[PDB]
Amino acid sequence: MGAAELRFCNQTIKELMSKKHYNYNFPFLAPVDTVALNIPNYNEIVKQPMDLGTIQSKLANNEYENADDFEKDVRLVFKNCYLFNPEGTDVNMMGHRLEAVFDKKW
Ligand SMILES: Cc1ccc(Nc2c(-c3ccc(O)cc3)nc3c(C)cccn23)cc1
Repeated sequence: MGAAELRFCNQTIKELMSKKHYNYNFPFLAPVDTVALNIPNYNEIVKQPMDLGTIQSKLANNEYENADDFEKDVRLVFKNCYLFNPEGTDVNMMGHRLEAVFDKKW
């Protein structure tokens, strides 16, 4: 990825993970802990799990060849959120509001 595009992806993922947005990013900072959350059906429902911490790692390890691949993974976090968490639930609302932060920056 180009240098300026890489810098912008890094700024974007750090913005999404920052404590400034803790109230709506905390469920998405690390892979879903299906044992701690008692959700064995998460792996049966969500076939391509993704989280912000994994995206940050993939970025640092040169696994996004352009910004579009980076965006696809960010969108996947929210797609999985809306699939597993029904509309109206607390985590679903957090996904909507964090994706709005991404839309504004991106
Ligand atoms: C029985 C049940 C129902 C809903 C949830 N949602 C949920 C998720 C979650 C995040 C992303 C995702 O793609 C799927 C689930 N993260 C949490 C956390 C950190 C605390 C409490 C609930 N949480 C957990 C258990």
